[PDB]
Amino acid sequence: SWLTEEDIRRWESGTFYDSYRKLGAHPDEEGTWFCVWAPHADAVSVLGAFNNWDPEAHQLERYGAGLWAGYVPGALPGHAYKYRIRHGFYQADKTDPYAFAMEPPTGSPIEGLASIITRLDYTWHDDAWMQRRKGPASLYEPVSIYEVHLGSWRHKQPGVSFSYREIAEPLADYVQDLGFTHVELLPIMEHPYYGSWGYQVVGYYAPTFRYGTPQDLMYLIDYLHQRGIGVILDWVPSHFAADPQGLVYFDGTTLFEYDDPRMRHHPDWGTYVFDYNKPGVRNFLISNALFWLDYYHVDGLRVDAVASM
Amino acid sequence: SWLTEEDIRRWESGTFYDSYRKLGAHPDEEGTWFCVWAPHADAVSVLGAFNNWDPEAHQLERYGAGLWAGYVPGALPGHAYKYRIRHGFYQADKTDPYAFAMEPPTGSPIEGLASIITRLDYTWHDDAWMQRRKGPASLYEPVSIYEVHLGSWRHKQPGVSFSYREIAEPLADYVQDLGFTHVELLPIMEHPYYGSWGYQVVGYYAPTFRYGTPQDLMYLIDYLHQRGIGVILDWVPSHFAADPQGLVYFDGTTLFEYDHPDWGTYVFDYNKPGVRNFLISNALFWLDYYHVDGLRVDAVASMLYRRENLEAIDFIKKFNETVYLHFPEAITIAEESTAWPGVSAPTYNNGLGFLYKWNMGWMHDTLDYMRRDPVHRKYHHDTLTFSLWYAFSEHYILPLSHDEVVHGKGSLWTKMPGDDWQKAANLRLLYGHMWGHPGKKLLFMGGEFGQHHEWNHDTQLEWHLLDQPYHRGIQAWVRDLNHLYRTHPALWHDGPEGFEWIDFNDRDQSVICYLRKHTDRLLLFVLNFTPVPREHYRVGVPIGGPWREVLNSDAVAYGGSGMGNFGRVEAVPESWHGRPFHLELTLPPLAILILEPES
Amino acid sequence: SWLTEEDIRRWESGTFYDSYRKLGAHPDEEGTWFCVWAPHADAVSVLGAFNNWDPEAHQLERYGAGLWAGYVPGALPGHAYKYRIRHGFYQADKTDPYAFAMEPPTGSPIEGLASIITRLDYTWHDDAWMQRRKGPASLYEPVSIYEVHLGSWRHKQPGVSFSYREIAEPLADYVQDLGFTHVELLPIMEHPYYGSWGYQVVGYYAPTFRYGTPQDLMYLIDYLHQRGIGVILDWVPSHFAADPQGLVYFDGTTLFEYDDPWGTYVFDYNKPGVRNFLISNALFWLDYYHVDGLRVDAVASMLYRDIFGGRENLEAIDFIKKFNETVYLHFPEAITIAEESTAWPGVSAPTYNNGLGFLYKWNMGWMHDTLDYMRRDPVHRKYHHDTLTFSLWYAFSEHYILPLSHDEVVHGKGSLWTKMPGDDWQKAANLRLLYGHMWGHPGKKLLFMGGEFGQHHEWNHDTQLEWHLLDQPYHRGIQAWVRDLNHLYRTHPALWHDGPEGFEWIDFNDRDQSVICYLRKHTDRLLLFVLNFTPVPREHYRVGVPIGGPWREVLNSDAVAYGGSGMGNFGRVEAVPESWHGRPFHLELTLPPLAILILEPES
Repeated sequence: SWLTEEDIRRWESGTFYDSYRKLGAHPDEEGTWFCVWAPHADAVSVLGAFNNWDPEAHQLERYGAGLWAGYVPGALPGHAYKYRIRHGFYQADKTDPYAFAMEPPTGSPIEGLASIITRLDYTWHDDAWMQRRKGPASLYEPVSIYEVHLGSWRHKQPGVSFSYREIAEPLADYVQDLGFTHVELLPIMEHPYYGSWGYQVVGYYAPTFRYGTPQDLMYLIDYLHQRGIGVILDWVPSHFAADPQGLVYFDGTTLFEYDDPRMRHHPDWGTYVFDYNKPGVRNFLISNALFWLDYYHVDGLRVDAVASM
Repeated sequence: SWLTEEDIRRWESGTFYDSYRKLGAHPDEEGTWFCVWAPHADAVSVLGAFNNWDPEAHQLERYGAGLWAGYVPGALPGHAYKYRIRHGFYQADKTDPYAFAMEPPTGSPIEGLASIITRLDYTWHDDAWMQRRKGPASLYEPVSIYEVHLGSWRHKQPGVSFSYREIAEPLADYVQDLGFTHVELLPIMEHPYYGSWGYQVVGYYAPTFRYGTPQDLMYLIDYLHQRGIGVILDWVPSHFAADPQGLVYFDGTTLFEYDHPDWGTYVFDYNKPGVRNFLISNALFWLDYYHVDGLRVDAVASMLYRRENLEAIDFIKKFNETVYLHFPEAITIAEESTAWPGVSAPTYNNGLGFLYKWNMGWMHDTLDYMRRDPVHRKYHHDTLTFSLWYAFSEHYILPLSHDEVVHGKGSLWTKMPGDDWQKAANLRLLYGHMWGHPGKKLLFMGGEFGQHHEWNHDTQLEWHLLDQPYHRGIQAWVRDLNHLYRTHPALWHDGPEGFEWIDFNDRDQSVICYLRKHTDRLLLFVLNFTPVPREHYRVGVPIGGPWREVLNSDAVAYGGSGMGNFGRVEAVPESWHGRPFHLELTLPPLAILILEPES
Repeated sequence: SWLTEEDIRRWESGTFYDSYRKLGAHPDEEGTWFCVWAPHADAVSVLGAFNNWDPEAHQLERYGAGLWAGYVPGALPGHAYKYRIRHGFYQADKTDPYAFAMEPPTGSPIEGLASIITRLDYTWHDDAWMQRRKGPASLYEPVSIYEVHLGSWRHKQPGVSFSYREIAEPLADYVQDLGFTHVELLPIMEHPYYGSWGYQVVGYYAPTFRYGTPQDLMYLIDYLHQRGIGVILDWVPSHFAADPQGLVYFDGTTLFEYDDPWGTYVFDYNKPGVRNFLISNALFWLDYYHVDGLRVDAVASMLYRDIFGGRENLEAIDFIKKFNETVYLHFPEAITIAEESTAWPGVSAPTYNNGLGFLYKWNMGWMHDTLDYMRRDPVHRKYHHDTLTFSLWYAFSEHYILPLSHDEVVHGKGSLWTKMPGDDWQKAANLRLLYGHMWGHPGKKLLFMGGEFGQHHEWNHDTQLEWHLLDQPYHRGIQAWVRDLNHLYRTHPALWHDGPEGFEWIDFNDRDQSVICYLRKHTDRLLLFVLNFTPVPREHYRVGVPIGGPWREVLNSDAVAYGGSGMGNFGRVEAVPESWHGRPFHLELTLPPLAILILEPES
């Protein structure tokens, strides 16, 4: 089927560090595969325009390790979707944690972000950079980082930020003029509150809609590499965003958060800390680090508030 | 000699349509000339600071045709002035009917409104727009009117409106992004009671003080023109305000009054040539001194009757005849709530001579149909379909005015049935059908977000709703509809030839399919008036080949479910709806699909 | 039709100032529209790779008076194209006069230049600069212009110029550090001969290929604008290059040339079509390239020609007047500059006062006088004192830009440094003084590349400037002096107003010691200029002043930071309430050798 016996084995182990290969929404020209992890759910279904948002059209099937999978014919890229999970008496609509792009259907400044079927295909031209790129050896090389918030840096018009593409040439030109080696971008992962600056993350696998599509961001990184600039991403494994449809109480129970009531209390965040005991949480988080370095050719990851961890 | 002898001869004729050149107060650097019409006066005097408000200081001299005139040295612009007319035993102070500006001395319009001597000198920069205005030629061009009350539109702070100038850039900014073609302004002529919305008029020749000076208004129109937007002014020749110092009993007797049940004794006596000068000159005054592109006459039926009033009918006919003579590219629009024929027809064919008529019949049928639940719309299908029997009787403008969103009638949003999604869906569907239906488009402010509340003039529109999804989607839908309108000429021709039925007998499923045509171009409109998606719904079409989906109301960008054909629709050569080829489509819930052949 | 009946009506009227919108090659998704002006042509055809160079494949159809128009499917952006015009028995291949980009097929320009189908789409980020630019208001603002030849300025590799893009960041960094307000570019329009410097123009609507694509130049101007620098383009309406291929005898007969018998390369301003193309090109550069200014050279050659017996070419004078009127109507904040070497009155005057309508005129009289004065040796400067003082008499007849340009640093006239007399220290001192008086003298400022460090060598277009000279101290000091001059210029408004208002003489009668004192004043603010034009230091030299009290030394040419002896007045001088030079107070100062002193009352 969608999940091989090796795939369920690694997920139970906590070793599935490429899990995006199978989790989230994976488009096929005829239809899209859906795979979501919700072990304490009695029912899970995919909802979208592709089935008149009817919950009983496509109920994913329970496989092993609490993993759910299902195929939907007619689900196509750019279609919006949502998971409908039933926990006994109660049901709730939830977003995809492995969403590869999220978008407000509304267009509104304050809006729900909806997971959208996405194709991540992109042909890279940053050959020279990655073959000569140096990580740990940079200890003996000059590293000068220009830290950036993409929306705040420059405005194309009052109150309007630059696209991933539109910023590419201006930002690369500016950084070269001042001679910085890398740019550090404040978290670009999808976040509900623009005022959070990205530290409240809902879509860890999805670049934020505000600056464009995924390919726009891949292009931005590609362009910066050809210009000889490195891209360091801010990554937030310490805590996830509090949004009701998000990672909070995913299967109707604690999943990403600590099962224990007491060791949930936390001074920095609380309730919204990742339970690193769980192999599934370890899968989700460690795969995400590799996901960005792989699919987005990122040069570095910077973790904040490690003391909180 | 202040007045030409031709002027007095023209005044007696009722042919003085430039009468504002001589009547009222006209400033000179040394002093102001005063001219007022008061035939049954024994004397008329000007009172002001320039003579300690003394009635014997400056007594005008009576000229021909009850025209009084006099010169006052030291009477200056911005000064308040007043006429004292003596009718035998009694004398009274009156305002200038031809006043070009008024302001409240107390500070409150309801206490005192005072005529102020004004200079109308203004240098225009709207040269380019007026060399290209259309109007009579606009019958075959898109006319999309944004109806506006300036005080109610936007506020700088609670209870404080924008100046004429301050509004210019925001309204011009908003109207352009929307794609609207004109702004129709609820009456700007000076009025005492703000709650009147301006329909009780005291100063026909004066723009209201509330928003600034007269030039401030000319700048606003000048500005909008440069931005390519037209200005329609609501005009009230039917009745004047009941203000004792106003037009009522001006010379001590009936003068502007008849020597209507709606406004008895406030009706203009269209028999008198003096009344006819005052009214028609004022119409031209706005087209001349303020470059206004169009004038809208309300409650025309109140003039036509009392059974028909021929005084008024000849007046309306001469009004329209005069306007197009002096301004060949102006536009006059009429609202007439009876089935009076030939409102939009030329006087030479026994018409009233208007260019446009509000299709109030359509509005009633349309609103009544959509007030109904989709479950029940089955039983009222004819109310929807039959609008097209009466849709070409006149040159019409489809109308959704302020009169429909007041007095407990409910906002357009409030009128639509069901939960919020269906309410938003219904309004997006309603507008789609209105944009497809033959006739120009008029939407009153706030309808573009589908605002919850009835129009409350004492406040500013609920712009905060533009943050929420459902209302922002409707604003996007209206903008996009307006884009389709201007881009495609199939909608420009509201003639019988322009419209062809595709199917009208699906009563059970409450669907309508129709075609809107000009020559090569076709636009196909398919409407699902029930919250049920329809699949394998075939619709006959004239042409075979690839068809595109130009617009879908149910797009998620508008707040829709998102069921769609999304373009790439290929015609199948199987006869449907008595047509050679058919389209097999998905009908979204409470939505409109607009499709054209691919090119 | 490609051409509206209004489009033909305005071309015949000479009112088609948008003609670039319709003439030339205009790309469409499946094909390019072609439009040519050829009134005396019997046939016109478009030839290209898109038709195997077939003359009968796409013959143009006349759409109006002298205009030919036609569409070619399959001609796409980046294709090279050609016009084949038939004059009876003879036909010839021609370039597009309205070509938006040209490229040499041989690889060398001088052997051949060909038209390229081009799309001019560009996304700009200079909105903020656009609203900011003063334009006419600039007369009351500081205008410092750095004159540049893009190919000659810096080379990435020996003999290889910088691209439009490659130059952007170095030039922008360079221009800000020295404080110039605009860059004036020698004609970038496509030209066959590099040695012409661009002044023999074949492609008026095409930026030269030598530095890249059209969008590359658009990027450069955009880049400079974001950095707050304006771009003035050199424009050549006086004459056109001699190319058998381009412009000359377009129809096989005279077209841009005069029908009546740089002679024969002069534009016929009588023809409505000629003014159309010329004034549209002016608007074209301001429209599509956001150019801030246009500078017209050799204006006198236009004004004159050598019953009527009139040397003034009245055609051209109306073209110039209608040129200037049109620019400011469509671009109220543009800047137009003219160099006219005759004493034609009111070059800088508005048309409605019978002026030529330029905003600025080059003060070439000043440049000549000043330079002639400063080549003379200080021993002899006594005897030529009037040449220095007399410049002010004519300093106010026009809104003027003091100008030092390539024209004066070529053809055996010698570098500015080379021009100055004496040994190396004195040469640096003399050049520091020249710039000092030039910035103090009323009028806007223009300086050509290499003058800012005092380059030894004459400007060579085949070479890059001697930037290695920036290692020598005197050259670095001259660059710093100019930097400091522009900073004072930008900050002290007493220098912004070049009218008779802003200038007052303090003393002009010291002929033996060759010293001049003058004042620059806007409203309350005043700046004092004392100039020692002799290498002999002056001690206890008194200079009358209007205000008493402490006076500050704002700039000293002789400061060591500039490479000078370091003689000076140590910051504060106290004014003595004793009369001098008809003034209530006076400052008793020390005048350093060959140095300019700028002094301010203390605030």
